[PDB]
Amino acid sequence: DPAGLLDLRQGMFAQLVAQNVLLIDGPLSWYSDPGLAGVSLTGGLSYKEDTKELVVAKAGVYYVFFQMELRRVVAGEGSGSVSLALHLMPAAALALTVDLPPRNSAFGFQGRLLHLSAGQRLGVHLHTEARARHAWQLTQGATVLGLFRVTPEIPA
Amino acid sequence: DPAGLLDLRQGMFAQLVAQNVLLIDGPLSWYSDPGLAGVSLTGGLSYKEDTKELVVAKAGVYYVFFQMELRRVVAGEGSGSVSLALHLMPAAALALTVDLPPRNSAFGFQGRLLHLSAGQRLGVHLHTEARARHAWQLTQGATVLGLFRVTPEIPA
Amino acid sequence: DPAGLLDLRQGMFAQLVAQNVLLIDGPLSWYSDPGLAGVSLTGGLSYKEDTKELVVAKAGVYYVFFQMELRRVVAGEGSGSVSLALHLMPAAALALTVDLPPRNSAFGFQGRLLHLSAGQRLGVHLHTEARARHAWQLTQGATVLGLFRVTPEIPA
Repeated sequence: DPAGLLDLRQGMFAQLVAQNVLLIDGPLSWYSDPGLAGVSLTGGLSYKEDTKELVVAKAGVYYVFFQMELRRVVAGEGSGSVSLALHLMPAAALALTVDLPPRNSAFGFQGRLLHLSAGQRLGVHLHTEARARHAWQLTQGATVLGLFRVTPEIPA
Repeated sequence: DPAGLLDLRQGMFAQLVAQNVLLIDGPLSWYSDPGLAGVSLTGGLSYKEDTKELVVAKAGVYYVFFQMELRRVVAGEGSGSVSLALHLMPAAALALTVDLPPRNSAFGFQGRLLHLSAGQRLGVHLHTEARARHAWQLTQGATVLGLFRVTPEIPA
Repeated sequence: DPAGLLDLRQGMFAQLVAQNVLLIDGPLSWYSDPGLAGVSLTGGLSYKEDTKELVVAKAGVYYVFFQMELRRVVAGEGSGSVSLALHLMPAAALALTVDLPPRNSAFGFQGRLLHLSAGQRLGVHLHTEARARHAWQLTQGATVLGLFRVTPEIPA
């Protein structure tokens, strides 16, 4: 199973940083950075090993957010939009679109409450087009997926 | 006074579990489970003693949520909706409705910020109809009322 | 630099209490009260020294809220609305309006997620009109500006 495991108790928080910098269509690759607050990814992944798939171990409602920072690396060029979408695997649960000015930075954040069943597999896909992809990149280390568990277990 | 007391400091959290399993119209009965995170109910109630009335001791804004899980216990039967509504005692402050498929589970969550005055009495009423009530039940221990205090006292 | 400094780590919280009681148009004056939860204002301000300007040291998304409590001090008089608006210095990021009955109390709360860049200067302006200003006041110590940092730094 290539996925990392997120096992959160109520009131506990985890965040994942995207390895990607190029705006390439498809699943982002995530890792846990122990220098950041929160619980680490589990299920057999090594220290800072990145994965495109995540499994949420506990059923619950989670506040889930995306943050994305972009920057224009090719002077005088690029425009369009860049989107992220969280997909339940195997419509988007949570989506974030950020517009790029033809300022040389762009930023977006979006979160929401999501119900996630035990064992729920998750992926995040990025989409943009050629004009943006050829001139802009993700700022390194600033694309983050956050999860906060709101709800409890059933009493023993 | 039959009510349990919720005395929360800023930044502190309490949750109550519903004793009910039958979908009967009227006030739900709540207790604090010490095996769950958060502050316990106070004001003279015994260990896991349930109550239909709650009094919030401190004036403030609280994030308040309901969670409800239901399950079809009579094979091949039941449909409709089930509602919860928080009432200020003695319009609903917070309401949650969940639709039941004619899957054998249903789930809902709703929260919101509420201003609650010192001493504010609270009850939660459940409503549904015969068809749902005769075939579905609350999953045991998964109906929860959560309160999180956002705001502070006046400085001394 | 007359501003107080807010230097918050991820997951950390700070709140400021307004010194003002009169409903006078213009910037409110804020101080940190160590008797309240959260991180203190920094940047050279003394113990409970109040300031009209705040600088947020770390770039991030913050949940920011205003709370305001008002009370009718002149019996049988006053009506209108009172507004607060957070301004990025040097449209309003966050705004709260509270209506005053011609009950002798009024209350409002509003919060929202805001993206704040490193070094972002902030002020809060109050507005009302003569009729309200001549009969109502801010309850002392109950006007609060809260900030909670949601997002992380870039990994080292």
